[PDB]
Amino acid sequence: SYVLPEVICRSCNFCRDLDLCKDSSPQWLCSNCQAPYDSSAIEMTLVEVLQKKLMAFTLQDLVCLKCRGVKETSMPVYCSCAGDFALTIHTQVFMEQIGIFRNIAQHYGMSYLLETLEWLLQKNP
Amino acid sequence: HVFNIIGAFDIPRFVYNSERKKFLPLLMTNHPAPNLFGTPRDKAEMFRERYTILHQRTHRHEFQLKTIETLLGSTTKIGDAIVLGMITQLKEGKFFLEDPTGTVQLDLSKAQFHSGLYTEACFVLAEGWFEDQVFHVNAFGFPPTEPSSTTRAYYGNINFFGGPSNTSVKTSAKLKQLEEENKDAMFVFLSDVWLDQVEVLEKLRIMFAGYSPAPPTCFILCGNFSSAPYGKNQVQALKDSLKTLADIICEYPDIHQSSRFVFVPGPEDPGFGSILPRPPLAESITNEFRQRVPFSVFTTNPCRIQYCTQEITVFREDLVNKMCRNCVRFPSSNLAIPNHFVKTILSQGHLTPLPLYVCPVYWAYDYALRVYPVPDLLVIADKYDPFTTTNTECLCINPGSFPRSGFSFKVFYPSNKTVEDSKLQGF
Ligand SMILES: [Zn+2]
Ligand SMILES: [Zn+2]
Repeated sequence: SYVLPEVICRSCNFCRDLDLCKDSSPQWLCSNCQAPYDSSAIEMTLVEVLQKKLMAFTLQDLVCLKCRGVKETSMPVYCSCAGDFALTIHTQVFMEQIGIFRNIAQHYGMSYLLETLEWLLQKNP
Repeated sequence: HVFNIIGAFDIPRFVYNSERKKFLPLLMTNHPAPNLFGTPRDKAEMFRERYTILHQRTHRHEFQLKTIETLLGSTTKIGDAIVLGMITQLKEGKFFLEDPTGTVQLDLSKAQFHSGLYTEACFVLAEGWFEDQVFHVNAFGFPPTEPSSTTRAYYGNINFFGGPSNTSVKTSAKLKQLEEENKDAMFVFLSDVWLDQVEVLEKLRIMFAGYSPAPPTCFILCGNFSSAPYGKNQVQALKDSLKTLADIICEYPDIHQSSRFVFVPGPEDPGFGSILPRPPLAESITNEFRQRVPFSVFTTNPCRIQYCTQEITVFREDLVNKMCRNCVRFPSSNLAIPNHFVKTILSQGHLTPLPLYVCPVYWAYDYALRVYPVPDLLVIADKYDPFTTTNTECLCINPGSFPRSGFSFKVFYPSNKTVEDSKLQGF
């Protein structure tokens, strides 16, 4: 499953988290009123989620494998030890995110999200 | 071969070899290729290369530099020492100097600065004395800027810029010929072209009408193509806007048939605009426009334009405010901010001489944000006031925000490297 924190219903203003895998009918209805959520909006929010996470990845802290010390400088390739620095936000976990998002897009006709995903994949052979 | 548009992700990657002392093509080395999601090592190389390109360049200008490990080692007070390093603020108000060999606590409380905009992550030549694990700086300066002619003299004719050619275009007597003959060649630069605003569209009309009798070679329209990136639905609003732009361009056949259009996206436009280099607007968004205006290309940001023997680098970013918000201090008012600004960009030989948290960059792709060798024209489209300056043989301009500068824009005649201005506020 995949939930979007507090999506707002443009028809009645009812706010609630939305589970995209568990709350389909291919559409998403508001819980309070039964107005369908604007797929267009969902698509864009998903895209922003990719951005926010792509940003988190780019600015992520780096940890030493020997000591659990967070890197505090920019150039060192190794630690005060001789330990190696490791990602605190993993590539693998990001790809999985893309797999989920790629699925939702394939199933809900979100060509834009497919495009961004595809680019995001093309630039990572 | 006469007019090419080079995207950030197509910039030929070269790796400096401290041994052979030369720049080698990526595949000619054992250096891993770039990917959007890099490794922790890549994140480190980013700043190492930034330091290395400056070091190599600085070592040729000629003073005796000392590395940081040299200082941190010594058991005595080192009275005089000049070090090339990157300024970092590890703690608030606490500055350090870093290089491949190490980091050292800095005492800049009594330091003087040469001209320039000194910011966190800038590489500098720090002169002073060292004692008890602290580097007391007397003067800060930037590594001397090396002009194109000099870089070309040392390295040859490697095509660092990119594009069709496999050799520098500044070495093509043929293109030089064409360049000087086409005296009417002209490039128009605009920024923040908010297509959703009626007044912006009306002024674009006036520009197209006014240019009909003499259509420019190219119109470089820069990013943030919407005054409102909050939206009732962003991507569709942008698509609609482009329809209107296409309609207006088609109403001026003289422009439609002669002028090329280049769209450099801004940090607020659809796509992953907040991480650099950023890709062009999605093709789904521009297909329709490109069908009506075939002479257009939606490129990356930054992007490079090659025209005959001239290199033009274009970058859309509200860079000046970022630099100011991260300054070590305010430069002296005896020199205008754009002059300090340009000295910084060229001296750093990089578009974003700032920390990653300030200017996010795909680690493996930092080399694409390089401004070295120095180009003929550097365009930093910024929301900051427009300006034209000239540093180290390089013309650096900012057309400013079209809707907010009284509808001002810049013109560049390549034939004799002349820059002109226009303002349509009064219409
Ligand atoms: Zn509702
Ligand atoms: Zn460690």
